[PDB]
Amino acid sequence: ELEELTETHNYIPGAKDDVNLRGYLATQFAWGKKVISFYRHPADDFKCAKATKNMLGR
Amino acid sequence: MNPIQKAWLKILEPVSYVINEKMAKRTGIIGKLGRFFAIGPREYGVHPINRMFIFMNRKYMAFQAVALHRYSFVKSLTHNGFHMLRVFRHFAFVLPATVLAGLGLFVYWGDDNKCYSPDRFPYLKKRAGDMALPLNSLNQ
Amino acid sequence: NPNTEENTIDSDYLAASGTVEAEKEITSIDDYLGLVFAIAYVFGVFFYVHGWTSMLSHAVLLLSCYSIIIMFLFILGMPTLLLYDFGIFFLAYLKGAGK
Amino acid sequence: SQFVAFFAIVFWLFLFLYTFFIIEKHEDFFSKKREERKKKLKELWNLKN
Amino acid sequence: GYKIRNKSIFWTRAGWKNNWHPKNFNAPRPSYGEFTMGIRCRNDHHSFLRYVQTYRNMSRHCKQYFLGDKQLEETFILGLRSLFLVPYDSQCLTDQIKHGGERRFVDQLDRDFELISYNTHPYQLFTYTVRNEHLAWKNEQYEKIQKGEKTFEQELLDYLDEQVLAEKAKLRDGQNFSIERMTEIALHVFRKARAGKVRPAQDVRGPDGNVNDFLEQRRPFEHPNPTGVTH
Amino acid sequence: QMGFSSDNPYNKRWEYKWKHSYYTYPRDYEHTEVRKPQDSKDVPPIYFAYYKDFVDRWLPGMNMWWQRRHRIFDKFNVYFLPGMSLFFYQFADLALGFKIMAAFPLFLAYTRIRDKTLDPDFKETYLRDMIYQNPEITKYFNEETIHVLDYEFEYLPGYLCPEKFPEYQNKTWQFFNTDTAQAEGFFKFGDVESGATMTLKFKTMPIPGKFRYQVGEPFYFYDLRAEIKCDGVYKEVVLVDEKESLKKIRPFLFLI
Amino acid sequence: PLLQRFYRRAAANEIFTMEAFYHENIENKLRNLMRITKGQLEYWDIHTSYGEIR
Amino acid sequence: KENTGSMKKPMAKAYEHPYNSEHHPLNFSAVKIAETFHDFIGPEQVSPHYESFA
Amino acid sequence: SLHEKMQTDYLWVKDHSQADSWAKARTHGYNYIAHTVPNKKERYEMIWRSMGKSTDWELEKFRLGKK
Amino acid sequence: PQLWPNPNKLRFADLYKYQGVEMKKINDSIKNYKAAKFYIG
Amino acid sequence: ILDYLFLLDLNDDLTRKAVFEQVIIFIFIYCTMNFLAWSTVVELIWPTHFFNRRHSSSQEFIRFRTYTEVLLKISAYNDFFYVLNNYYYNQKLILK
Amino acid sequence: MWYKYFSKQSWNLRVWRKANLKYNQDDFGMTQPKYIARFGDFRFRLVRTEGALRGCMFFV
Amino acid sequence: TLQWGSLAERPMVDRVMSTSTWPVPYYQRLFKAYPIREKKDKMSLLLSDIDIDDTNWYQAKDFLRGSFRGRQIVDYV
Amino acid sequence: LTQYVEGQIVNRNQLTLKKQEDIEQYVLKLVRGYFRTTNKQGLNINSVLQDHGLDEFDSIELAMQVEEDLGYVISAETIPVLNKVKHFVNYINHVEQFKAENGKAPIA
Ligand SMILES: CCCCCCCCCCCCCCCCCC(=O)OC[C@H](COP(=O)([O-])OCC(O)COP(=O)([O-])OC[C@@H](COC(=O)CCCCCCCCCCCCCCCCC)OC(=O)CCCCCCCCCCCCCCCCC)OC(=O)CCCCCCCCCCCCCCCCC
Ligand SMILES: CCCCCCCCCCCCCCCCCC(=O)OC[C@H](COP(=O)([O-])OCC(O)COP(=O)([O-])OC[C@@H](COC(=O)CCCCCCCCCCCCCCCCC)OC(=O)CCCCCCCCCCCCCCCCC)OC(=O)CCCCCCCCCCCCCCCCC
Ligand SMILES: CCCCCCCCCCCCCCCCCC(=O)OC[C@H](COP(=O)([O-])OCC(O)COP(=O)([O-])OC[C@@H](COC(=O)CCCCCCCCCCCCCCCCC)OC(=O)CCCCCCCCCCCCCCCCC)OC(=O)CCCCCCCCCCCCCCCCC
Ligand SMILES: CCCCCCCCCCCCCCCCCC(=O)OC[C@H](COP(=O)([O-])OCC(O)COP(=O)([O-])OC[C@@H](COC(=O)CCCCCCCCCCCCCCCCC)OC(=O)CCCCCCCCCCCCCCCCC)OC(=O)CCCCCCCCCCCCCCCCC
Ligand SMILES: CCCCCCCCCCCCCCCCCC(=O)OC[C@H](COP(=O)([O-])OCC[N+](C)(C)C)OC(=O)CCCCCCCCCCCCCCCCC
Ligand SMILES: CCCCCCCCCCCCCCCCCC(=O)OC[C@H](COP(=O)([O-])OCC[N+](C)(C)C)OC(=O)CCCCCCCCCCCCCCCCC
Ligand SMILES: COC1=C(OC)C(=O)C(C/C=C(\C)CC/C=C(\C)CC/C=C(\C)CC/C=C(\C)CC/C=C(\C)CC/C=C(/C)CC/C=C(\C)CCC=C(C)C)=C(C)C1=O
Ligand SMILES: Nc1ncnc2c1ncn2[C@@H]1O[C@H](COP(=O)(O)OP(=O)(O)OP(=O)(O)O)[C@@H](O)[C@H]1O
Ligand SMILES: [Mg+2]
Repeated sequence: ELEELTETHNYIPGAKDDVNLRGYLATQFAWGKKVISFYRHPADDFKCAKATKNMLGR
Repeated sequence: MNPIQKAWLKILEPVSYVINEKMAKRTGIIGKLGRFFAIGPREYGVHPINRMFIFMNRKYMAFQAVALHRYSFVKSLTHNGFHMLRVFRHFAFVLPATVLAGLGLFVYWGDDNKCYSPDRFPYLKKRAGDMALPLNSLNQ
Repeated sequence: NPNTEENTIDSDYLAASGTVEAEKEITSIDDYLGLVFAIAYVFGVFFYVHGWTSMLSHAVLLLSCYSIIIMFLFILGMPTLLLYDFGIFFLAYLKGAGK
Repeated sequence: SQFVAFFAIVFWLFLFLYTFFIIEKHEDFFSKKREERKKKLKELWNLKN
Repeated sequence: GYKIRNKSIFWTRAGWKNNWHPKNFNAPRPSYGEFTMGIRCRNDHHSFLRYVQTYRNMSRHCKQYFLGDKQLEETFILGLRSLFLVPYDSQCLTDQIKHGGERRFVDQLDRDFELISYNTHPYQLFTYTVRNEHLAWKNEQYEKIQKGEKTFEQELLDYLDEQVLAEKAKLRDGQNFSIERMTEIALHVFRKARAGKVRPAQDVRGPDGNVNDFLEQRRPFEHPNPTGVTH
Repeated sequence: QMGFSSDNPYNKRWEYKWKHSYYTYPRDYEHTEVRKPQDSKDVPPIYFAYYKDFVDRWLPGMNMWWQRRHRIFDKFNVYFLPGMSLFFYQFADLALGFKIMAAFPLFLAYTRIRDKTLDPDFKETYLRDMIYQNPEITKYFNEETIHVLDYEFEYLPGYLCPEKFPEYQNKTWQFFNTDTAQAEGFFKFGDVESGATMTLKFKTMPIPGKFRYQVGEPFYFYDLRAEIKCDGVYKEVVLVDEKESLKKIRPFLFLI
Repeated sequence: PLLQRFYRRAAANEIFTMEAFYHENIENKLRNLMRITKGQLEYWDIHTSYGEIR
Repeated sequence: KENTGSMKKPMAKAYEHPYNSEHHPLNFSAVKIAETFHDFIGPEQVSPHYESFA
Repeated sequence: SLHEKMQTDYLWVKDHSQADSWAKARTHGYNYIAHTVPNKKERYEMIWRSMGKSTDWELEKFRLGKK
Repeated sequence: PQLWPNPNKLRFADLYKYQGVEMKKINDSIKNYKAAKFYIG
Repeated sequence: ILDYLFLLDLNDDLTRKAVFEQVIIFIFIYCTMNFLAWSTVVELIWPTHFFNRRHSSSQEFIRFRTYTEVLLKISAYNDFFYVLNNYYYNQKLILK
Repeated sequence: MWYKYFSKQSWNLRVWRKANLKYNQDDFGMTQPKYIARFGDFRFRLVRTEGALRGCMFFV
Repeated sequence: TLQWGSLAERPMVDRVMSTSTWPVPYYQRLFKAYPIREKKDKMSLLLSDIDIDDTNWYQAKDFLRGSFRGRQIVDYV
Repeated sequence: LTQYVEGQIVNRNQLTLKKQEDIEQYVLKLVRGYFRTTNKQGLNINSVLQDHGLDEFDSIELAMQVEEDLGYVISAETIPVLNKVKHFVNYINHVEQFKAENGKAPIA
């Protein structure tokens, strides 16, 4: 399984683990306490952009 | 054990018979001397340099796979495959180019391997016996 | 042992703390993680991170002098590619509708 | 202070103004499968796993 | 044994144990048609069929190297489903993921098939190795049965059936031969049998606190110089 | 007809729509049956990833432009923009302003060629919502039991009959367009429950909506006909008739 | 204080304990799975006596 | 009836990958690097003495 | 019940009258740590236990509070 | 079991044909050297 | 034969720019620096994976079997496991 | 059955050529003024959108 | 305590012996030696606390089909 | 046109049903052969595959086997509607009638 994470470039620790317990132990005192989202790939980018009647897409 | 050790055995086959059978058990000092220079499997015969290469080769290769396995900058231009907004797509081929440049790490090591050294000042010092010379020696 | 060796402890949790920030939704962490390494030798001079590079050249700050240029060019291109991504409507994404 | 303001503006704020994420979705077939998949495992849950 | 004492271990700024929508400043916001001129988005409604076709390819492309092993195709199928049922049974609310979990998992599975098309996925190589180790042991049994010889596995089954008769032949006060008694009889035979084998030391410490490795040779010194090969 | 098509046998009408997350292209095209290890080629040749991107991304993209080349041969793309590019190319060495005005009409031509050569994609979700609202269709077809047997949808060539569509007899509009922007096709459907089959023939044209300059719907079904066929019953449904739809709305006549 | 590096020690020192108690923690999880399994095997012990009861 | 049991001939072998070996594994992980790392630094230099060298 | 009974009891958890005037250690031991002693791991456990009693084993209060 | 080689109680001919795990690694490396003849050539 | 092959010259590079001899030094350092950074990131996912796969399970939830756990159970069982199953079967399902 | 899982909440926009057709160009922007003459009307008639016009005039 | 002695004798305070033997070797073992990467006949320890699933009945048939009475049970079920 | 069967290469055979009765007998034999199917004798023309221990992913393996036996090329848009034995039967007829009238195979 470790080779599968490496060959798919899923090198974000605990992304494919449903309960990233190791991620909670490291963030017990972190600023913006958060754990990685499930199955997050370091290459995916879901960013969007729109143009409105106002500026800055507002 | 490796082939080079086996080659020594066929050459030292008669020598082993003299030390291990005759000297290693005759008596007294001839025994201590024959049992000390015994011939057989090498105790602590591992070669750390061989292993050092195997480790660094494997560790550096795992880095090549990461640096070389990148999404294409060309395919992201059409906004039709897997990439709409990639504001750092122009960084895709930096690490690959950096790894391919690593093939010249040892080919071009030191100043002498990057130019014609006889036209450089350090060459004069080596031919003068590694001796300090005035900086304008190449002109006079 | 990753639980007794403080060397792998520091590096492991540090990297996890760096990659977890992909949830901030800046951009592909797989793309800009390499620039972070270069930017670290620009501002890491304050912490002497360039120490191990003192024998690698005749200039101790060589890697820091190149990284600041790299940091400038690729940061200068981030807005340019963003407009290329908007398309011909890119002016509406900035200012909006005309008057 | 200037170190934070540099990255907090060039990347964090700059992208918050000119980029966004949509709230509307185009496909929601995971929601309905988890319900059906949970009914297939109703008995195993009854055993308290 | 040991339990996590921190009650806030699973707390996040988004809620308890939230790994589907972490809290970030640039949050999703709605779009209004009457005010929207143009938009650049990659989301679509093609993930459902890509999830279907991806399963068919990963299955059909891995079966190329099973050599018609029906038992392997069925075992592999059970393993392939376990990889596709992750979003249907996970604690993570895959339907509430930030920007669409459906598109996320599909794109992740596609990267796996890419490796499968080249026959380089670790699960493939793991499957070939695991199967070859299994068939070698099944062929060793077949060759021993064709020779009329008894397998090591049958000698235990026969040695265990008689040990049960000896136990129930004396258990007349009671007559409930539980599964627990049947179990500890077999374990007593396995430990004795396993100890008989010349196996490498697995446990760090043997009966004494000392380690069972070749390095745990301390004083006193009683070994002479090493001897050479004999002719 | 589908313009973007590779040697891949599955999902023809979705090949241009589906955006795969592959880093490179798979070793072999999607298998239609279980094959043998020797049927494929291990360790593909060198420069294989570059070869696939040419025969799976470039070539089918050029075959699309060649299939629909009759829609870009207009006087605006052929004579005006190139001639405007040459007038400023003679002065490109005088200043930078001439290089821009010489390349702009070429980037503009590419954009029109790009947009005009794409396969005509209508809002299929509006279509299925329309037929599933009709009781005569829902009597034999349901989304959970319907399957597609064939699909054809392509632009109509040249100008149409100048009595049903007198709009296209405009010398100013012809200067920008050589085609009509209308499309005609059909849909072969089947229902695995009732065993019914139907051919959903339809014609489309761009129309204006609610605004002055912008198009409302580039593919508006002004004729939508369904010839339903079942075990022993043949029905003909008319969801949208052209004789009554063309009296209310007219095409849009795209420019540029 | 800048206790970032300390937070990394406390978690590693806590995981060091969870690993030392792996056998006990897992053994307790099975004590409940074995309870479920033993409960389902009670249906077979009842049927094996029906022939004698009859 | 059970004593009459026989066995079927199983398959001779599975697929053998021509580009994967134990010493040159095709895919990468920190497990093989650890194996090569400890081969390099060698086994734990256990002192058999009663007192430390220094 | 007896566990919660004593937790709520004021007498069982009550600082002595002079407790305010006494010298109070305002650290849990995370400022200066012994890194190379054989009881290193045992020291960390007492720091972790002291931090938990201050927050009723809800360390979110520590993350939000001042260090 | 007891016929396993011992570096002390070893024969000369046996050491010459030992072929242990060390050689097993080398034989895997040799398989790559041979397969690279066309690429290097 | 073309003049493009002149780029292979380093004996007389001091006549045109004398820049190649200095830039590759940085490139060799940049590769070394990234080798240490990336190798640490990609390698150090194993401690998290090793821990979570062995301690993240809880009794109030169902642990679902993975691909590897399927192959190991069906195609990597040992002799004692084969014996124990048939030992239970013959005694309870056959011999009661 | 892909239409079964299609969410109709995506009909808020009608995207075509990277533009939403449900944009009230008659009330907002350069196209809102109805007092435009022959040239300004023929200009928008070609591009149909102020966003594409402004983008091209940016380089011109 | 925090005052254990000189730096040279620091590795002395680590050994804890389970027997009354004197003198005592000072070295305290850190890890278990693993010279040969041997494939363990031991079964994997991941198969620890996995709830009932499809793999349980698929393996039961494989083991039942190894007996005459089991082949009847499977076919009828 | 050959496949490995238990390590041995075997020539594959294609079927031509062209009859309603032969289709029902084929599908039943197909579903009963699938190792996940329950109550194989309780299977009939009006049997829901979900009622026999089959899910959406098992309907794919069945379609994958139809392409092996009949030579069909089934698109992913058609598989998720095959949830009953009656569905496999009617789809096969629609494919045979389409090839008899249009002279070509359905769109894949
Ligand atoms: C020293 C120099 C320093 C400067 C450095 C700058 C470097 C910049 C690098 C950036 C990258 C540039 C590369 C561009 C790639 C373009 C590729 C492409 O062609 O794709 C098309 C693509 C458009 O596609 P799309 O938007 O995705 O979708 C289109 C819709 O579908 C379309 O919908 P529609 O069909 O409804 O629209 C209708 C039509 C409407 O069009 C119109 O508006 C019409 C205009 C009027 C035409 C004339 C009408 C005449 C009428 C005559 C009537 C005759 C009547 C006759 C009657 C007949 C009588 C019988 O619109 C179009 O089709 C045209 C859109 C495309 C125009 C592209 C223009 C590109 C010009 C670039 C020129 C210079 C390039 C130099 C490169 C050099 C590289 C070495 O073009 C773009 O996206 C343009 C984006 C570029 C933005 C770049 C901004 C970067 C910043 C630059 C300035 C920064 C200044 C600050 C400097 C600070 C220091 C750093
Ligand atoms: C949103 C970003 C804000 C950016 C602000 C810009 C920077 C301001 C610099 C001010 C200097 C002090 C900085 C204190 C923060 C230190 C945080 C830190 O270093 O990270 C530890 C932190 C974890 O370590 P920690 O020990 O658990 O953190 C808690 C603290 O240790 C201790 O925990 P705590 O609970 O006790 O304290 C909580 C923390 C909360 O901080 C905040 O929430 C930020 C709020 C906005 C800024 C407020 C302070 C601004 C400075 C005011 C200066 C007043 C000068 C008045 C001069 C009067 C005389 C003329 O600090 C404060 O509460 C600040 C209150 C200040 C009260 C001042 C009292 C009167 C003093 C008057 C004497 C004047 C002497 C001046 C001499 C010069 C300074 C020494 O690492 C992270 O969390 C990573 C995430 C980083 C967050 C975003 C970046 C923020 C910048 C941090 C440095 C860059 C981090 C990445 C480095 C990458 C390396 C691989
Ligand atoms: C023409 C004639 C010339 C040739 C003549 C031929 C003979 C030449 C001499 C050859 C000697 C070979 C045999 C002795 C070698 C080992 C000696 C030794 O102390 O190691 C025992 C010691 C432990 O032995 P143990 O008593 O059995 O305790 C076992 C426990 O596991 C230990 O762990 P624990 O925590 O449980 O117990 C505490 C631990 C406490 O010790 C430690 O845990 C770490 C000690 C610090 C290590 C050094 C860190 C330096 C960072 C790198 C910077 C320099 C790199 C060198 C190259 C720089 C560029 C030139 O060890 C101790 O028990 C007490 C430590 C005794 C002092 C340690 C420092 C010795 C100097 C090592 C660095 C020498 C290079 C710098 C000197 C100046 C260069 C001009 O092991 C080490 O110290 C390892 C460090 C590396 C040692 C070899 C380094 C090369 C040879 C050093 C000779 C030392 C004298 C010359 C330098 C002194 C200048 C002030
Ligand atoms: C001098 C140096 C020259 C150097 C030349 C260098 C070489 C140049 C060659 C290249 C030329 C550039 C290429 C341009 C084309 C490129 C494409 C393009 O950009 O689009 C066209 C572009 C479109 O313009 P637009 O701004 O987008 O249109 C605005 C609205 O959209 C339009 O809205 P609308 O269409 O709905 O209606 C418009 C109009 C309605 O208009 C109409 O309806 C009239 C239509 C009449 C049509 C005529 C038909 C003729 C047919 C031919 C004749 C019949 C055939 C007979 C044949 C006979 C054969 C012999 O309604 C109005 O009421 C407009 C507001 C009232 C006028 C405001 C004027 C402000 C001027 C302020 C300065 C005042 C100076 C006065 C004193 C001057 C004394 C020298 O054209 C221009 O940009 C024109 C140039 C604008 C530059 C203004 C900056 C300069 C300020 C003025 C000069 C101030 C004086 C400075 C020095 C004074 C020294 C004494
Ligand atoms: C050591 C050698 C190598 C070093 C390499 C560098 C390692 C860096 C280590 C990781 C640093 C991560 C910093 C993330 C800070 C996020 C904190 C947070 O979540 O906010 C919570 C905060 C606070 O909430 P909180 O609950 O998390 O914390 C509360 C804090 N107290 C206790 C004090 C109250 O709230 C917010 O959401 C505000 C968000 C503001 C974000 C501003 C930071 C933007 C900078 C990041 C973008 C940089 C991109 C650079 C890309 C460059 C590419 C070329
Ligand atoms: C006069 C001197 C010539 C000057 C040099 C000019 C070089 C021209 C060729 C190199 C540049 C090609 C454009 C690259 C950028 C586009 C990338 C791309 O391929 O995307 C494809 C895209 C593919 O679409 P896509 O990339 O968005 O993805 C589709 C959807 N998915 C991802 C799901 C599959 O299609 C096109 O862009 C349309 C075709 C592009 C046409 C390019 C020009 C080809 C010219 C052929 C010349 C033929 C005659 C002369 C040669 C005769 C041969 C004997
Ligand atoms: C291609 O991609 C890449 C890798 O692959 C993944 C890498 O691993 C790596 C990492 C590289 C490494 C870890 C290797 C690093 C090696 C370095 C730094 C230099 C090593 C130096 C030595 C080992 C010392 C050698 C000393 C000498 C050669 C001097 C004395 C001469 C000797 C010993 C040989 C005698 C000379 C001769 C010409 C005769 C040759 C003799 C033979 C060929 C006999 C061979 C005999 C047999 C039995 C094979 C990189 C950079 C890379 O780019
Ligand atoms: N409501 C929306 N919000 C944000 N982005 C959208 C929305 N609708 C569409 N988009 C984007 O516009 C693109 C084109 O939309 P379009 O309707 O033509 O796709 P489609 O697959 O042809 O739909 P259909 O199957 O109904 O024909 C889409 O791929 C999407 O990225
Ligand atoms: Mg469409």
